Amino acid sequence: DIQMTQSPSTLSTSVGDRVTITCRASQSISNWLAWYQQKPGKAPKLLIYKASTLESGVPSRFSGSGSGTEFTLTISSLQPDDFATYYCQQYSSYWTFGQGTKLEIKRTVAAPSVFIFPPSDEQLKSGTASVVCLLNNFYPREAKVQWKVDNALQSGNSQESVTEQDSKDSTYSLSSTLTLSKADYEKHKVYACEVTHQGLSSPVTKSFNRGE
Amino acid sequence: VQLXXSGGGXVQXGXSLXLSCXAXXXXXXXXXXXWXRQXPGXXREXVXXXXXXXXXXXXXDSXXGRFTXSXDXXXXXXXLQXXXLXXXDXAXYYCXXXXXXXXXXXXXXWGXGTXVTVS
Amino acid sequence: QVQLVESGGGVVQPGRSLRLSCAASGFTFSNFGMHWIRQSPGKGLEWVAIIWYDGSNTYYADSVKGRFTISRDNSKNTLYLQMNSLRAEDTAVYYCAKVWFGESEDNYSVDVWGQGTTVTVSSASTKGPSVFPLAPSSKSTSGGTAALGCLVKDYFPEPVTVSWNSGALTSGVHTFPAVLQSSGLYSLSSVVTVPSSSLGTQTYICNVNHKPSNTKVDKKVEPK
Amino acid sequence: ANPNANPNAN
Repeated sequence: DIQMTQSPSTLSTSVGDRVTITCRASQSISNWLAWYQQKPGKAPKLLIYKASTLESGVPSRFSGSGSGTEFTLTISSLQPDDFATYYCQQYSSYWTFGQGTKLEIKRTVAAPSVFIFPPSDEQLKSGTASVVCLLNNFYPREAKVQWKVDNALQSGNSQESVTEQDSKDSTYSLSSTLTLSKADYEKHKVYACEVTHQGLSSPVTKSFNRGE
Repeated sequence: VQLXXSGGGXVQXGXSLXLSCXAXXXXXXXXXXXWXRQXPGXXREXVXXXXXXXXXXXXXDSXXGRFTXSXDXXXXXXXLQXXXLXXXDXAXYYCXXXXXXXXXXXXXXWGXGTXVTVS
Repeated sequence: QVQLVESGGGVVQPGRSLRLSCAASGFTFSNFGMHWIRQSPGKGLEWVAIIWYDGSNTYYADSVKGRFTISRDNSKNTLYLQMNSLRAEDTAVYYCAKVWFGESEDNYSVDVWGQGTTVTVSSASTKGPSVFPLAPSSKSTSGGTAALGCLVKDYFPEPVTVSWNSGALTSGVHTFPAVLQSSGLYSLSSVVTVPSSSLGTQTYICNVNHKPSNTKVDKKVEPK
Repeated sequence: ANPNANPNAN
């Protein structure tokens, strides 16, 4: 089974940049490599086949190169329609895809605004406590959210969700939800989320006291 | 890990400077290095980050287009090229290593700072 | 031009069957081989099956061999995927795709993909969400800006829609993609940043709708 | 031919 590898997984890039992404196969696939483009919520679309032949209708700023095991896709001058995820696909022996490369909208750094929300009295009445930490409008995407309950780091009882880049300012927002039982939630007092981001000189902590 | 900044000083409006941040001991090739600045009365403010070579550089709104970060991994040093300096750029400048290789901004080690004065 | 419209996707319990269909137009369907390809967050893009133009040859991915059957009706211009013994890991968006035209000695793949149809293999039962306020306070206030929101918990299946003040408030709203919990139920939050000076006097209500269960909840979010 | 060969009408 032919393994495919795409690098990088995410490239932060700008309009007018020359972009090159690479795809590699575990064995020789000759020139039997296709490139597909996918925009969020949309079906994939063929860009290049036979490693270097442009599908009809594809703009000339796209090109592909490679043969054997190493392949590249190049966008000579990036345009806003090209911000998407790109997949390679070998079709020499069955069909296997790469993991995809996301071309991401580069912008200036913005540190997150951090907000914390205590469990509602309605949910606690039902036997569960959800605590929510919100990181608003930050860039770049990498961030760390740590939960501390009476100054003890939590592990395995939280889940994170991240929006796509905002259409207006290209930032991310992130939610972290700490879930405990009503009995676990009432066996402690101080609930805090500590946030680090490359835009923050110091970690930001938001906290509340149970009952407060 | 110890960081030491250098290259600051007094410069005229529109002049240029280049700050350096040398690190001792730990090889910083795998770690992002960031620049922050602080003026009197204000809090520390992000300036720029040089991630690993190949992973790019990101900048603050106030310095985009005028400052450029670069790396000299062979010498364990990173640089902040500062062009078209303005009085607003006056501050002490600090470098910090992000000890998280996955770039979450875990700035464990800080330098002592180098002084920049634009007038 | 070429157009492919999948249908037949939905929620099915593990071990049961489901029949997908793909209606083709804009080309001579009987002249072309076809693929089924699926996409999931866990496995990425994953080829499923191929069928020759005349139905004579079929091939399958190892993960579905013996359970899935690809077939076609060239008089109706329809491609089919009969899915039997479905497991949780078959949850994905399923696409039909048309094989491109080429030269006799070429290798072949696909040039046109359909819109996709979603298949959810789960033993969870249909259930509307519980809506809980994410109450603003000093702990969700930085300067003149405050955050509030709604937690939309324990619903199945996707999707739910969230609006604020019946639609009059859209600036600054972030509704997060749902996450699947260990219970097999989905959960998400919707948040919005508002002038901190308006808290306690301005009314904020999230309108949660979940069509699979006919759930509608208007939750007022008050400060603490 | 093989699975990757011409699956279209000739």
